[PDB]
Amino acid sequence: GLFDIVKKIAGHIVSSI
Amino acid sequence: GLFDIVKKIAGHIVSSI
Amino acid sequence: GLFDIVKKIAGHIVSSI
Amino acid sequence: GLFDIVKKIAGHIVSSI
Amino acid sequence: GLFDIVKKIAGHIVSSI
Amino acid sequence: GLFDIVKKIAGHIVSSI
Amino acid sequence: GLFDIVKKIAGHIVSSI
Amino acid sequence: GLFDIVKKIAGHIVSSI
Amino acid sequence: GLFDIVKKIAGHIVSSI
Amino acid sequence: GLFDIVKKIAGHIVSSI
Amino acid sequence: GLFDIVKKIAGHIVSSI
Amino acid sequence: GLFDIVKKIAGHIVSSI
Amino acid sequence: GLFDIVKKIAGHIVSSI
Amino acid sequence: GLFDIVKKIAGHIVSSI
Amino acid sequence: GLFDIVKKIAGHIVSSI
Amino acid sequence: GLFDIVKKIAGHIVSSI
Amino acid sequence: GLFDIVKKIAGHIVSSI
Amino acid sequence: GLFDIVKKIAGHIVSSI
Repeated sequence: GLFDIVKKIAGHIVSSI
Repeated sequence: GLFDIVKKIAGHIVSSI
Repeated sequence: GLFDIVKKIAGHIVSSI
Repeated sequence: GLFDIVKKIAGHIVSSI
Repeated sequence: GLFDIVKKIAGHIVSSI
Repeated sequence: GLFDIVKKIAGHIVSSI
Repeated sequence: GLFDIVKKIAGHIVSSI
Repeated sequence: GLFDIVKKIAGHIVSSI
Repeated sequence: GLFDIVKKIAGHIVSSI
Repeated sequence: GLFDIVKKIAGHIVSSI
Repeated sequence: GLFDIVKKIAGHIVSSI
Repeated sequence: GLFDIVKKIAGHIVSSI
Repeated sequence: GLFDIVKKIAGHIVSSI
Repeated sequence: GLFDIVKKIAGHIVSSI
Repeated sequence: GLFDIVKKIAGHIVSSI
Repeated sequence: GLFDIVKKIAGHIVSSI
Repeated sequence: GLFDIVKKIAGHIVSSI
Repeated sequence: GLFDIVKKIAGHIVSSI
């Protein structure tokens, strides 16, 4: 079992829940 | 089992739930 | 079992819950 | 549910942008 | 639920941006 | 639930930005 | 509406025996 | 609304026996 | 609303026996 | 305008929401 | 305007919300 | 405007919220 | 009774009972 | 009774009972 | 009774009962 | 890597969720 | 790596959540 | 690495959450 997760973001306004 | 997930985003406004 | 998680962000305003 | 990625949502949502 | 990534949400949400 | 990453949310949320 | 009866439910609801 | 009855529920609700 | 009855619940609620 | 509302429940075991 | 509201519940075991 | 509200519950065991 | 009412609403998203 | 009422509302998101 | 009322509201997000 | 899981339920009325 | 898990429930009325 | 877990419940009315 192995997970390799990459999440890259960029922006003037960044929102998330 | 192996996961290789890449998520790249860019924008003036970025929203997500 | 192994997890390799990388989360990189950049922005003028960054919000999260 | 083994070795699995799960994302769920349930309700009343409202998004403006 | 073994070796698993879980994200859940349940309710009344409101997002402005 | 073993070897697992869990994130949960439940309620009334309001986000302005 | 002036004279009203309002009743709302929103989310993950369970009723078990 | 002027004369009202309001009743709201929002979230993860459980009723078990 | 002027004459009102308001009743709200929001969160993780449990009722068990 | 009258509102005549009646709810009745009976049983050895009851779960209500 | 009258509101005549009645709720009745009876049982050996009860769970209510 | 009158509000005539009545709630009655009876049982060997009760859980209420 | 006598009811004289005026309502003006403006918005991207609107909900009215 | 006599009711004289005025309401003005403005916003990206609005909820009114 | 006699009711004379005025309401003015402005905002990105609004909730009114 | 070895795992042994046993889950066992017995009754007149049963609910698994 | 070795694991042993046992879960065992018995009754007239049962609820697992 | 070795683990032994035992969970055991018995009764007329049972709730596991």
